[PDB]
Amino acid sequence: KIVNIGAVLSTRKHEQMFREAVNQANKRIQLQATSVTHKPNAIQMALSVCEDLISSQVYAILVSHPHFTPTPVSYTAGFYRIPVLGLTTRMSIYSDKSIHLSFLRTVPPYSHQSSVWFEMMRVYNWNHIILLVSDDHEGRAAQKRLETLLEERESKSGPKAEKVLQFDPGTKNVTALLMEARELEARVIILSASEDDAATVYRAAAMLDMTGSGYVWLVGEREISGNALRYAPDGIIGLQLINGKNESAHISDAVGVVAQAVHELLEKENITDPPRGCVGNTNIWKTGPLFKRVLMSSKYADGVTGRVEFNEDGDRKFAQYSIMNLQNRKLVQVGIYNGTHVIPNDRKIIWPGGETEKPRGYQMSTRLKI
Amino acid sequence: PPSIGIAVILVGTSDEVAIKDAHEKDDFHHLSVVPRVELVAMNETDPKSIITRICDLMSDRKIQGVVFADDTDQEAIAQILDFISAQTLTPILGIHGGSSMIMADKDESSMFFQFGPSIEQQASVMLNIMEEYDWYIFSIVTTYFPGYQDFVNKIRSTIENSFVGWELEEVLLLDMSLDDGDSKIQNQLKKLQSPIILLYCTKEEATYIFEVANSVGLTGYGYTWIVPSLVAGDTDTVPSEFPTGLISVSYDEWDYGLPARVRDGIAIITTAASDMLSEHSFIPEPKSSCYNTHEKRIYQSNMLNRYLINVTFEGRDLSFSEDGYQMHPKLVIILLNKERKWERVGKWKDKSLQMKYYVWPRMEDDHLSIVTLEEAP
Amino acid sequence: TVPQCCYGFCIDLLIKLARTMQFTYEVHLVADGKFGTQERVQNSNKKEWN
Repeated sequence: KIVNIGAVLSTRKHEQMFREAVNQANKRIQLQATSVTHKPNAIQMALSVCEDLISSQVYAILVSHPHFTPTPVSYTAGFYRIPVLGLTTRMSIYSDKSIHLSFLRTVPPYSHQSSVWFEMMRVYNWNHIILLVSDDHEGRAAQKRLETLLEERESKSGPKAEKVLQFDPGTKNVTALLMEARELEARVIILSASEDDAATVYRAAAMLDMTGSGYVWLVGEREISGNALRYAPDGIIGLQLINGKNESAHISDAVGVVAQAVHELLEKENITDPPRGCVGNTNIWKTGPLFKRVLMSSKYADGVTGRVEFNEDGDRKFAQYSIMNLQNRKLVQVGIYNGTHVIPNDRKIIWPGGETEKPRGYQMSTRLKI
Repeated sequence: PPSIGIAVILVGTSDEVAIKDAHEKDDFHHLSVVPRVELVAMNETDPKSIITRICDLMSDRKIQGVVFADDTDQEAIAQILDFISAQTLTPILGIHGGSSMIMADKDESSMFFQFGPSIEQQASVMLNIMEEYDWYIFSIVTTYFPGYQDFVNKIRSTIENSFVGWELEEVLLLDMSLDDGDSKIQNQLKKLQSPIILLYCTKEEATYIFEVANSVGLTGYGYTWIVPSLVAGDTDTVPSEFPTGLISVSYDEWDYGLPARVRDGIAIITTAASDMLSEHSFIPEPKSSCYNTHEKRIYQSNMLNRYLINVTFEGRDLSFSEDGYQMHPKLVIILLNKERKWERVGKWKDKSLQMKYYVWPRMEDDHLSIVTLEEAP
Repeated sequence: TVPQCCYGFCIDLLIKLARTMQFTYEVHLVADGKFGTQERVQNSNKKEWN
């Protein structure tokens, strides 16, 4: 009758208040409490989940994000094929269905996030747009999503696509791609980069003077926010995923969906509790079919971030992403989308070029080659 | 010859005097390194326990290389095993069973290799089996398991690239995730038409899969369905629900011995050590505590893999696929017998292959022998 | 790869073509010989026009 779940993160306050979440949770036969920290060494930390969580036989293990390294539990629960509770990962490589069979997090893919930018097409009303990206696997699949929305509109029938960029990490001179942008008349380009990659973009643009007024560098805060803001050209096109903040809100409705599922969970037939002993036991918990099935069946009424649900990917659904831009080289919130509903903010969103307006830059070039 | 720790992880019952004897038997005098053989044993399949063994690797001494074999049916064991080794970023080779089984989702830095090539090469050999079966019309049926779009992908690569009209009906995609209450997989069985079709899933997957096949009974005489080694799972494990006499291919269980190939993989680590200190002018620095190894990782050189690329020993080529598979593995075709025992169906030697009979067993209409003399027009 | 000369009744149709819609006429050659075809590479399995 004891409903037990695990947790892994750094914050001890989030651990205690997390136990409080268990307290209000058992009410909202009673639940049991289990938690762990997030250790630096994935080896012995994986060992920690091994000893504790197996002996705990938890329903799920809450996980925040203190490249691919920070998913040892991804290896762990799979040994039991156990239900996985993530929080702070906006990276969809962790959401790749291959490696992780059942892994559930609270946060949408930063890649799947840029679908927000796909709507920002409808915002800027810019049909012709370009794909700027660094070369990497996660980025590759990200662009794959970009196309997913792209041709998604095609069948949905003018979301004009363009060439795509691939820049290996630590690219010395992107002038191949960077300078190659000059070949594009329309100034709309969707940028995809990591931190220092985005740095190479920032120092790259005006170096070639491709920053010229109207040239649209469009990406997310995941690219834009942080040290990128240092050399970032002001008023650059960007937005931030809304509501992602800190271990508090993540940990808040987490057990919310957890127990909200635990209700109909025990309602199943031939049910079995989470398997306990790891030693000598190679058989994963068969309840995982119904457990993760319920995670799929899980659509939450009201979470800490609002109505909580997810698609077949099982992270979030119709999430909000805050629009923002640098106001006189100072990031200022430009708005948000509901999931689909772009909220224009109070102030006018400035263009680093002429005034605030969104120009039409696709005007043809005189040179005509054949 | 620099002493290199050779750690043989023996899962379950094995002959240690035989393998260790081969370690004493085989010694490469043309080698610039020396083996230090180690026989490791873990009686349990616990992934956590596997991790603890990884702790035992350096916990014993400085670990040069990791040789583990698998007698069990758990592939993901080998998977997250290679994940652990990835955290270790050290040489490791699966020697048998799941350890030899094809590892999906190769990690970025993962060096883990094993005897036998990828399912990529496998399915190709299957097409060759069609050349044996001489049935030009076929199809494919599979669940959502990994390599799906890959298997169907290179499958299509074989399809459209041919100068012959060999027919491919369709490719049946499935999954285990959707609620079986719909039983629409049985409708996919109703969708099954063509005399030949490809079948891709696990053996554990083959539980519900082939179980439903019995439900449709669509496998009756004339129905051609074949799957690969790991698809079929273990050599000595025969479930009743498996398709009768079903054709399959594998790396050689009968011909190639696991303790026999143990000395081979040892020699693989050796050939790895062949050019190592020569060209790199350095020796492998083992991580004292892999969990605490986060410091020394700055000086890491991946040329060991670059060294590990091209390799050959004992007339055998120890070079491996850049995808991690075997550069030129040897193949073994097999199919169940009337005794419900998989019987060797042949061997694919590179592209080439050798069938065990001038015709398929073939186990209503019969033949129409259609003997004729060619007279044009 | 060297500068060469361009004349043709087709090319002429380009001439009158721009003579309709003004654009700076630039003339290139064909690297390979063919026109173009969707083509399967030896890897990545993607049909590619050429």
